[PDB]
Amino acid sequence: PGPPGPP
Amino acid sequence: PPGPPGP
Amino acid sequence: GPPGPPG
Repeated sequence: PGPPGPP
Repeated sequence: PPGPPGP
Repeated sequence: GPPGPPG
């Protein structure tokens, strides 16, 4: 999986 | 796959 | 994978 999105 | 929704 | 969506 990719990284989380930003806030 | 895409990363998760951000904070 | 790509970054997730913005939170």
